Amino acid sequence: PPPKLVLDLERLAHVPQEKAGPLQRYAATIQSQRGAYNGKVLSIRQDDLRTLAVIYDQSPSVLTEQLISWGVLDADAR
Repeated sequence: PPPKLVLDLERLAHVPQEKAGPLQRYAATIQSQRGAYNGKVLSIRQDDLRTLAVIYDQSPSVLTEQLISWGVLDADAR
């Protein structure tokens, strides 16, 4: 059972939008589809990580490492 993929929306909003752009919009799209827009965090699907990976032309694991270093993802997602 893969550990949760919980995004820190606060920190994600603060990362240079030249790198976090696509991730920010992806997260906003989920908030829209869910109808839930207010919240400090946002848990996303394992599928989304694999989708995001492609967007960034990286392995899911390597994208995870980057997200962790941005503080957007907790170290608990390994």
